Amino acid sequence: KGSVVIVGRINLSGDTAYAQQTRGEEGCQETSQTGRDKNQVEGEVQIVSTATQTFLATSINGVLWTVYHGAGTRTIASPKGPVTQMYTNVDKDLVGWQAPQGSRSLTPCTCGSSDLYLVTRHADVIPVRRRGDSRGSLLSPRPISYLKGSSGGPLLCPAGHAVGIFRAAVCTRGVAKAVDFIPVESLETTMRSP
Ligand SMILES: C=C[C@@H]1C[C@]1(NC(=O)[C@@H]1C[C@@H](Oc2ncc(OC)c3ccc(Cl)cc23)CN1C(=O)[C@@H](NC(=O)OC(C)(C)C)C(C)(C)C)C(=O)NS(=O)(=O)C1CC1
Ligand SMILES: [Zn+2]
Repeated sequence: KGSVVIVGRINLSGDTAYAQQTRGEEGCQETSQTGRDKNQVEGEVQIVSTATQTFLATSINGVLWTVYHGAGTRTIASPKGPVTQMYTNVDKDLVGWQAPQGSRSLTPCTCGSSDLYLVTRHADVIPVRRRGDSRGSLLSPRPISYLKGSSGGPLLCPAGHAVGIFRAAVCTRGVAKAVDFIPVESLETTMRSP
């Protein structure tokens, strides 16, 4: 198992949502085997990779969360060496490490908002109608190809709180009609329990 490596970040703190790439696909492999990543971290959302796949990770409650079908059991690279996971729920498809220094956590939502926004690896923010605990409809249906590489990113309410973590797409003939996410309350349950 190599280490998960941060190769970029998305910021959600300004008047503008943007991505910024931090590591080429050559420093990634090196960082991955040694698990030592000296690069400074910033942002609420990290763009991360394993050997051939890239996806997202989201900071909430001082934990950097992502999807299990992404990270696996893997450590994540840090300035001090490889970081072992603090939380791992396979049934939930959930992984988390302690948030790296410089990673600002999103606050978990308490609004009850039904209007949501998905953040893509492209710092695109996409309108979503919450239809259940862990589902939301896309106002604009997008092709599946469009959403690939964005799992582990946040679903946000209109006040920019975290409602949950994008996990799977509900897809019909190559089109994404809706999204399934891990509710932010399941993250909190995961945090409280041995
Ligand atoms: C289009 C972009 C979507 C968000 C995306 N995620 C996916 O591809 C997910 C992965 C897999 O689901 C799950 N795996 C493991 C689990 O635990 C170990 C799960 C435990 C509970 C549940 Cl919910 C799902 C789980 C299948 N899947 C689908 O989305 C599938 N959809 C799906 O399963 O939808 C339903 C849930 C509605 C059936 C399908 C392939 C058919 C779209 C992604 O981008 N990943 S990635 O490319 O970044 C690269 C790894 C990081
Ligand atoms: Zn909210």
